Amino acid sequence: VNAPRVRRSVRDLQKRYDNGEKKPLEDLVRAWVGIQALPPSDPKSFFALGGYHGEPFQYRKPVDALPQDDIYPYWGGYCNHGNVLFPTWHRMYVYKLEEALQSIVPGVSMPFWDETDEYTLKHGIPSILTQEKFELDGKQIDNPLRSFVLPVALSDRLPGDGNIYEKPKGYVTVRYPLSGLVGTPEALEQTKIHNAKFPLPEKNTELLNSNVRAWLKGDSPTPGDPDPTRNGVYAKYVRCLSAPNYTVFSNTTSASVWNSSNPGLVTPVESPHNDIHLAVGGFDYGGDEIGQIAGANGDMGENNTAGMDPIFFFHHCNVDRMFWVWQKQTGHTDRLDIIRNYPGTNASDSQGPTPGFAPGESLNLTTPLNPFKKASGEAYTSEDCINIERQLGFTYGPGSLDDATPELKSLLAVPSGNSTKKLTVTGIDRAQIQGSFIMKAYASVTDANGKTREYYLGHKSILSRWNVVQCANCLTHLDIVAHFPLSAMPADDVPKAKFRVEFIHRGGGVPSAAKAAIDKVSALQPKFEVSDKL
Amino acid sequence: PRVRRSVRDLQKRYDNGEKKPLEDLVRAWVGIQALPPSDPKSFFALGGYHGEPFQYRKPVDALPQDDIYPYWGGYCNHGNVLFPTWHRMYVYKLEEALQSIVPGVSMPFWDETDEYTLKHGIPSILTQEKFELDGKQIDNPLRSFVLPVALSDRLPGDGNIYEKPKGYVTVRYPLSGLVGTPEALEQTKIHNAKFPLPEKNTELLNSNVRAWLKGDSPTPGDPDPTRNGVYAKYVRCLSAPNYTVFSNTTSASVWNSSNPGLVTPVESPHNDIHLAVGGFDYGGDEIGQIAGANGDMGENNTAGMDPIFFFHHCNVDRMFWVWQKQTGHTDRLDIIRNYPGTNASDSQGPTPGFAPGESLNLTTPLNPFKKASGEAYTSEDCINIERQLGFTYGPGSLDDATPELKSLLAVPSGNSTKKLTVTGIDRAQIQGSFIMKAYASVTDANGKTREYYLGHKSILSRWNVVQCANCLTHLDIVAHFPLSAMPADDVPKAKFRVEFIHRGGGVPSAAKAAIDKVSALQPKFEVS
Ligand SMILES: [Cu+2]
Ligand SMILES: [Cu+2]
Ligand SMILES: [Cu+2]
Ligand SMILES: [Cu+2]
Ligand SMILES: [O]
Ligand SMILES: [O]
Repeated sequence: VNAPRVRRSVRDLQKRYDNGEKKPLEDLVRAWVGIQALPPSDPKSFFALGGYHGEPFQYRKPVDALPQDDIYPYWGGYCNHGNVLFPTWHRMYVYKLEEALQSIVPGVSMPFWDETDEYTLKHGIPSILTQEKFELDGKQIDNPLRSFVLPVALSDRLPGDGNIYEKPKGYVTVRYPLSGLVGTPEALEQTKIHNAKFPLPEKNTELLNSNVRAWLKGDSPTPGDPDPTRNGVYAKYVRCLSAPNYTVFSNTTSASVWNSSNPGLVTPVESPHNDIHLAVGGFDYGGDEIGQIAGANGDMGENNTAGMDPIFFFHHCNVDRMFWVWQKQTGHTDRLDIIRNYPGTNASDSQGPTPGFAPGESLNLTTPLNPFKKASGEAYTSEDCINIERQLGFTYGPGSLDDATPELKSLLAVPSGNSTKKLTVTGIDRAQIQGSFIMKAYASVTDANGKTREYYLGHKSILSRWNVVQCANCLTHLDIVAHFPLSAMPADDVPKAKFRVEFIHRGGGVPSAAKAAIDKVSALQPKFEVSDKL
Repeated sequence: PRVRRSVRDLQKRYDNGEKKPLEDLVRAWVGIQALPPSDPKSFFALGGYHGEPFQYRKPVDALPQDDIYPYWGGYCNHGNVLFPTWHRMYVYKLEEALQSIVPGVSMPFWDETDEYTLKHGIPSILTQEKFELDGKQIDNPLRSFVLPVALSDRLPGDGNIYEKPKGYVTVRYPLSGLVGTPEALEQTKIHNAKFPLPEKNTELLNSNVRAWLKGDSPTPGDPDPTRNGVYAKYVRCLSAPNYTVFSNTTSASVWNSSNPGLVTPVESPHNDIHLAVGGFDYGGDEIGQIAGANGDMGENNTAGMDPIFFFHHCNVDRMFWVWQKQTGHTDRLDIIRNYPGTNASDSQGPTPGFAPGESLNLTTPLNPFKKASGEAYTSEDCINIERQLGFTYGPGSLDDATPELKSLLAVPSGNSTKKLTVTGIDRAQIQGSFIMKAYASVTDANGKTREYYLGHKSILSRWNVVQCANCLTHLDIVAHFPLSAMPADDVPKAKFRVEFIHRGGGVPSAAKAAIDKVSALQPKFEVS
């Protein structure tokens, strides 16, 4: 009805400030200072809001206690992942934090970190999100956006017990290349050793910016034009805008099954999203190695405490913008549909049921997006946030990838004579894993002379969670199934290829769980299968 | 019939030229500490049997606060009639491992009540840093033990106060060894920085051990054990009327609520020594409520990992043998059926393989100890140590009842023969061992006031890791104290009080709540 508020690019707000129009950036900072200073029992404090995502958890004590053959994974946070509520839940999450910012500074808008604009590709994260200080009211302050100090502890307050979920009062959030897993003596010990290697704030920010550029590129970042390859996060965000329906656009579970039953490759918005979390939250895009431990256990790297890092919301505002662009480019600004009973539409899927959900329960456009409530006191659903302009009163200003162009079509195109086929990787066995991990796929072909060529087929980011489990035997058993284009390779070379996957993982984040990560990830033989041509 | 001797005796003999006894003892201890953790004669396995590493009952651990009950994941029996005979077997079984290394070797006893200990504390051979074996300097294996593997539940993502890393060294008063959470380790680091010198620490410990034995601050001349010290309590225990109440604190407590006078079970002074070596200052209630020196011996969790546990328990067995001799129970023991102390639910709760409500008797198996035939040992197998186990106790303190020992426990002419019962401390939460000290003040109409110390009670207990806020063990505290220190006409004027020394929840985040509860307690006082 009324003209939408305009969510704008954070980079654009910083440029306006750089040139003397400071009010916009100052309002945003002032709002963030205000929500960070509200008491933690207030539903609009940053601590409460960040706490909605993951920890502090609610538990299912009778489930935690089940034996190995009976137990099933569940999520003690409210956030929806690996399921069709991913986009809409996070839409409301961002909106709800924005309602909180507005309680400090009326009519302020939550901007977006435009992750795929020219600035980010060439320089990484805008410095307003990383810098130490800000000038507000002619006083220097700590930048509330670089990190957040916990006002109370994340703790289950169980007598005698400490675990890797737990984080003390005064804990400050960290990003790559630092670690902040501290709830057991060994985690804390490993964190202190790891962080001793990275003592200089300015160098740390350079490393982070450079990691973000490499992830976006899909290779080590070149000076000049940025040149995104077809494997990077840039390409993956472009791909997601072509996902053919909301179900497979929405989440990794739906997309995986779609990719096993349809020709070609769809990419859910959740995928490139996952990448940004891992880059910012402690995974080096890295390279060609057999395997690697990501010891930077940053808050953004797992779902447990990512919501306590302010950058979570700048990122997720960009993910919401991509969701809105997909709605516009595909005709879904006013309606969504979900394939009934498709993988991704069950509470049991992926992370498992959120508080108050039961195993087997169906997720649909009617499902409560807990804990978000309308003025009525009634639970928001997906049906309430399809159209951000008509139902929520805001829109997205201009930014990268608004428009389907020819330049973008071709970046996704199979070069002529290169393979149109896809690789399916299944090491369906084990999956007894602690924290997030990356799968990187390679093909090597040895010609007649004995000269080996390596083809990099791409990455897959599994954004997961830290786990505390009551039996030494069963953590949470999972199908490894991953698809990769073979478009990096000449079509006729596919039959001569020897495939491998490099896992990059947390390896427990500890020294008592790094002897079943060198020798149990190395005693896992993936199966590889190659489809028909298109 | 092999003889077990005073270790002070073996040490005198060493300093006078005769070294093979002490050298054989040390060699055997080096031997069993060097065996691998998976060998059931390794010291790690043997110390493991007592307490941690635990076997759990996960369905019980998940019970709600109204349904949960305490149980013990170690094999040791405590607060029940198998306390004396289970520990008898336990020491015997560690002697067998020592014999694995050095055939025919005998496990001595720390004679806690000899003249040396009253005046100088622990024999230095148990505290010395170093020892001469085969004209080489080795680390003294009796001083402490280094864990060859972690005490760990090996639960991914979890760490609790039960857990101690590989390379952990055992510690005594005045040091703390609770390290399984970041909080406990940090407090341990801060507490231990207050006690940085090993020589001073050894002095502090010897002085606390003397003060416990005496029952007041140690005097520099002759020892002068009061009626309230651990000396007196060991003496009182040799008069226990029957095995049932000799054997454990649950039986003796109900006996003392139901009969005139006071009995002392051998488990009681035994608890005293644990807390003395394991972190409690006898004088601690002049300073504060919290005993921060969380040493292995001070709780049942890891006490068995500290070598001195076996020298002490060798003396506890001695006292049980002596009680047997002096009361003619060398060959037969009796259990009052269904008396408190005869149930697996009593005190620490059931050991592995026992069920709530299950009876305990002389046929009950003393797990995990098994004969050459693979059959489980029972209390029937170990009543006469000479006849069935093949060893005796050499001479040492207290083995004869005498006029001097009778006049120590006896009420000064004109003093009260009555007794004080302290209760009204219903449903307290247990985290670690604690001590009660009772006092009386009397004020005349003219306004003069005298102060009386009535004595102490040591509750040897455990660390507890729970799955809910209010899911700790609950305990009714009941404690009985003699009134012998008071003149009889002051008793009706008296105002009684108790002081507690406790662990404060084990960690700083649990301390203020613990202190508030204890300070709030309004105990009831009852005079017989
Ligand atoms: Cu999320
Ligand atoms: Cu996210
Ligand atoms: Cu014991
Ligand atoms: Cu003991
Ligand atoms: O997320
Ligand atoms: O004990």
